[PDB]
Amino acid sequence: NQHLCGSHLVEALYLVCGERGFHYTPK
Amino acid sequence: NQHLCGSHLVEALYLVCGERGFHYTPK
Amino acid sequence: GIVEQCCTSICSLEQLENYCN
Amino acid sequence: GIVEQCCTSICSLEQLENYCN
Repeated sequence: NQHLCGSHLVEALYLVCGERGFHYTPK
Repeated sequence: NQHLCGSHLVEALYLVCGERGFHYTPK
Repeated sequence: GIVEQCCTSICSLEQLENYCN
Repeated sequence: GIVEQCCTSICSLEQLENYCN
């Protein structure tokens, strides 16, 4: 795998989660 | 403005929300 | 939802920011 | 958090999917 940061991490969540959507919470 | 869909919408939320993060919930 | 307000329709920053945590 | 698990460290699909709704 890769480190996934920032917009790449968001985009990965977008693709993987599909119609479910997701929560992105730094901190 | 523009229509914002899919990965572009996610990316806009990423930029605007910053350290707060966001919830992306289709449906 | 956000898709309805920002993808099907057009949304401003105010509406987009409603989805920040 | 997700940044710690996927950005600072490396995360798999299982962990990434924990953040789906």
